[PDB]
Amino acid sequence: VIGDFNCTNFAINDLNTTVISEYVVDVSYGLGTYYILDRVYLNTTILFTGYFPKSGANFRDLSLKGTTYLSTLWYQKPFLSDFNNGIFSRVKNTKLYVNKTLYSEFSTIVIGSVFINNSYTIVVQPHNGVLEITACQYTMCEYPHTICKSKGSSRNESWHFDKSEPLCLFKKNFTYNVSTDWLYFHFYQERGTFYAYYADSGMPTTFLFSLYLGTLLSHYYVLPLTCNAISSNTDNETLQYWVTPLSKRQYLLKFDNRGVITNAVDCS
Ligand SMILES: *[C@@H]1O[C@H](CO)[C@@H](O[C@@H]2O[C@H](CO)[C@@H](O[C@@H]3O[C@H](CO[C@H]4O[C@H](CO)[C@@H](O)[C@H](O)[C@@H]4O)[C@@H](O)[C@H](O[C@H]4O[C@H](CO)[C@@H](O)[C@H](O)[C@@H]4O)[C@@H]3O)[C@H](O)[C@H]2NC(C)=O)[C@H](O)[C@H]1NC(C)=O
Ligand SMILES: CC(=O)N[C@H]1[C@H]([C@H](O)[C@H](O)COC(C)=O)O[C@@](O[C@H](CO)[C@@H](O)[C@@H]2O[C@@](O)(C(=O)O)C[C@H](O)[C@H]2NC(C)=O)(C(=O)O)C[C@@H]1O
Ligand SMILES: *[C@@H]1O[C@H](CO)[C@@H](O[C@@H]2O[C@H](CO)[C@@H](O)[C@H](O)[C@H]2NC(C)=O)[C@H](O)[C@H]1NC(C)=O
Ligand SMILES: *[C@@H]1O[C@H](CO)[C@@H](O)[C@H](O)[C@H]1NC(C)=O
Ligand SMILES: *[C@@H]1O[C@H](CO)[C@@H](O)[C@H](O)[C@H]1NC(C)=O
Ligand SMILES: *[C@@H]1O[C@H](CO)[C@@H](O)[C@H](O)[C@H]1NC(C)=O
Ligand SMILES: *[C@@H]1O[C@H](CO)[C@@H](O)[C@H](O)[C@H]1NC(C)=O
Ligand SMILES: *[C@@H]1O[C@H](CO)[C@@H](O)[C@H](O)[C@H]1NC(C)=O
Ligand SMILES: *[C@@H]1O[C@H](CO)[C@@H](O)[C@H](O)[C@H]1NC(C)=O
Repeated sequence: VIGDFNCTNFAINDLNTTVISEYVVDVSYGLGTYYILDRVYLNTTILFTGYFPKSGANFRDLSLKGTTYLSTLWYQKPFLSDFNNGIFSRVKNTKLYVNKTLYSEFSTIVIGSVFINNSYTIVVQPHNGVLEITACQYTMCEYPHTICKSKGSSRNESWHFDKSEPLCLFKKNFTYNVSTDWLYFHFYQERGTFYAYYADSGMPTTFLFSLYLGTLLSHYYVLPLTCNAISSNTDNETLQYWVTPLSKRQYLLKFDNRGVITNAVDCS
């Protein structure tokens, strides 16, 4: 389980519906890199040491789409994952339509340790072009999940159950371009401080925020999303949430004559 609060018992079973899909990391076009601090470099190559993917390691697609039932197996290893230094995410923006109006959906991610309400859990969740980010003492459910707020779902939303507002270290919103096909994120920790970088356009990410926690983060998990759409019998749309572990590595980076990172090489 995630957390330990019994939020609901509606439509739960133990069915093995899944295999973790895999894809190979290739940083040759700047995927997995980030812009360095407040610096700018022009028409040049730099050797830089940072939190980067291993080139030629795998991405895992951790996204899960449900309709009514939730499998208990979705809330265990290999999905519940060790955080270590951090993770890089490549996220498909699942652009849906209702009455020819566009809506953006993708999987919420949570990062934490015990997920009990005596500890801080980070949550990153989209709301159709608003990205909501929080770090609070949430009472996480045993079986957390989200919903398609656009197309609807056969079940109500529940990933935490706090009746009063929980204590929070952080709460902010960031906009993202709902028209783009891919969002990239780095999440990592150093000396008890969490760091987040993202991009919605291009591949190299840029700094969103950092947050002192003091405690080591140990686990992350990508929430199942429940929807009456997003399947081969209604629209052939799909969720994807690819992740791969970060580590301290040396990269060659190439910056063009307008300061964009166009290419990179992992030096091992
Ligand atoms: C921070 O997070 C913790 C969990 O990590 C929360 O603690 C849990 O809080 C809930 C809600 O108060 C507790 O659930 C209630 O426990 C009562 C006692 O359980 C014993 O008795 C029942 C029989 O009544 C046995 O089956 C059980 O094995 C235990 O021996 C129950 O009496 C309550 O049941 C009643 O309410 C539910 C509500 O849905 C009804 O469905 C039932 O029919 C019944 O009317 C209820 O189950 C839970 O025990 C707490 N867990 C722990 C480990 O402490 C904190 O509440 C949370 N803090 C904040 C501020 O939110
Ligand atoms: C994580 C995962 O495996 N995700 C897949 C999902 C699950 O395996 C399934 O939910 C598990 O179920 C458990 C745990 O019991 O199956 C999906 O495909 C279904 C068929 O497998 C889909 O076509 C549904 O078929 C129905 O016959 C039915 O009820 O399953 C009628 C329903 O209206 C229709 N859903 C719609 C309209 O989206 C789905 O979506 O749910 C595609 C998802 O990628
Ligand atoms: C951040 O974005 C969220 C999601 O849009 C905002 O939350 C909504 O706020 C309105 C007005 O208070 C409520 O009616 C809704 O119920 C809220 N939830 C949702 C899911 O829409 C939030 O107000 C924004 N700002 C901050 C500081 O969090
Ligand atoms: C969860 O809560 C419901 C309602 O109280 C109860 O029927 C069910 O047996 C509970 N399950 C567990 C594992 O506590
Ligand atoms: C689920 O099915 C996959 C693919 O067949 C298999 O690799 C895996 O061991 C199964 N897991 C469980 C829990 O049965
Ligand atoms: C970029 O660098 C190359 C190699 O030194 C040079 O040939 C080219 O003229 C430079 N262009 C600009 C606009 O700096
Ligand atoms: C969803 O919420 C509504 C309103 O409280 C309730 O009538 C319905 O039974 C709930 N369904 C589930 C599966 O939680
Ligand atoms: C949003 O994304 C689309 C597709 O990449 C792009 O054409 C458009 O110019 C972007 N708009 C803004 C305001 O970023
Ligand atoms: C999904 O794509 C397949 C292959 O083209 C097709 O057979 C199927 O009818 C499509 N379903 C929908 C809802 O478009």
